[PDB]
Amino acid sequence: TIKEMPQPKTFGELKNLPLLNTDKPVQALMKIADELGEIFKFEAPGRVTRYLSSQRLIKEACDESRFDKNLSQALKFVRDFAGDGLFTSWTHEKNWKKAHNILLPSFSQQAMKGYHAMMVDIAVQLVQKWERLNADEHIEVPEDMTRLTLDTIGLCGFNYRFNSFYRDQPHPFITSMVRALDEAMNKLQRANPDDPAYDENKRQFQEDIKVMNDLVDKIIADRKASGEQSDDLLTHMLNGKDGEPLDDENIRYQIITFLIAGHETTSGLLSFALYFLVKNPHVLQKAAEEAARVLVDPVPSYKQVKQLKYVGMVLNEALRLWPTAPAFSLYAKEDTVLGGEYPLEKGDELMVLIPQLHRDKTIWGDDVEEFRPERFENPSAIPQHAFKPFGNGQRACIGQQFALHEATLVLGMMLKHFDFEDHTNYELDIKETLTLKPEGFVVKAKSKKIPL
Ligand code: HEM
Repeated sequence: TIKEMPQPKTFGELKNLPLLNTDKPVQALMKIADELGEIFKFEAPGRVTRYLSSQRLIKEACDESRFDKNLSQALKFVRDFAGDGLFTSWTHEKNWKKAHNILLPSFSQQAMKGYHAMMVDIAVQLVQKWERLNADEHIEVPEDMTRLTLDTIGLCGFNYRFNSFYRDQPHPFITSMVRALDEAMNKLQRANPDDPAYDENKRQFQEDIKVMNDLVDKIIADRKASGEQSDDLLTHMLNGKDGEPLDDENIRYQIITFLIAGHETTSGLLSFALYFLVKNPHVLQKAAEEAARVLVDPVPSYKQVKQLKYVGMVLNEALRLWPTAPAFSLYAKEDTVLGGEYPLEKGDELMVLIPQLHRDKTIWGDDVEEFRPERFENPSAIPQHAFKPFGNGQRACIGQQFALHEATLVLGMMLKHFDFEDHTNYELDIKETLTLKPEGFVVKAKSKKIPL
């Protein structure tokens, strides 16, 4: 029989909005979920969504015959610069399906062999950076992880070197993209967007879009002119056919997309992993021992990364606790009932609150808050739709294998090359942008004097 949908405190015509008067809205919604349970309605002026937190409801939402990816308002604003790349396209846009079909084989686990040398290139740069630090100095963790992931995606995506490890101020592309991402997210909590006070924001937003497009269009053009074949996604996209290839502007949007979709999620994952590693020294030692036992050569080979099983488990456990893209939106394809209790109208939006999902005690046990890579010892033991840091179904993360291969490589290399110290007894503080990251996370890395 039909249930009254829980909803948190309403504030007259502001609805539930004031509850998100915070720079930590995801963490705020987690607290609401902890109070209200597996499902709640959340209203703002002109907006309604329902937050799902239980594996039970989310498995059902994960039925693609019943629910399909929705573009959240975040994605709708990101779309201004990510256009109709995969991430910000409706499933029923032909460019979604076309691009999806073309790119998927180039994002497979098999394809990761072709990117490995480039990820190694940037990973070695990270290690060398840290090798070259003076004895007193520390590492700004998410800061260097983001240098690494932006560079790695730049290099594998379109053979472009941002050379973030050569700079204080990032490449102009990266400044524009990060500033564009920031504006997209600032627009979520902007009630009066037409306030002249934002004219400069709007001018800057346009400048940043032009910077991104010009760089990527130039490089696409240079490649189409040379016909050079390389190991990058760009080569795949230029060669792909559905009969017709992606047009050059969609390819630009996919390159921009891989950067937006991948850089911070992946850098956050590395940061959260290392955080959990230093806060659990017995896990760190097990991981460090595997890295030494497995990464026997100066350069990690593709095959060796695949053998870093425990590193893989540490990464999944960090993803369980702090999925760095913590929410994704769905809509009801038809009027339906969710969970046998909650009627939904065609077009009704649902948000999957991934960190809450991942703390479903009926699935994981009472110890959900504890960092235990061992949960992942046997992945077949994890129920369907219990673990969703990479989204769902045909709209799941296309970069999942790339991200995990990257993160495993890099984590492996860090563990092989350094002993790490939580010199500040760092206190977890999760900054929310469009992704999650442990802000201010700093460590000291003491080199084991192992040559590369
Ligand atoms: C730990 C790292 C990552 C996490 C946690 C993550 C998470 C996600 C999630 C949750 C989605 C689905 C969002 C939704 O339903 O609206 C998604 C989609 C996507 N991601 Fe990832 N991502 C990661 C790394 C990457 C990387 C490295 C790339 C590119 C190389 C990438 C490219 C994409 C693309 C193109 C989509 C859209 C897929 C589609 O709808 O066809 N991601 N990601």
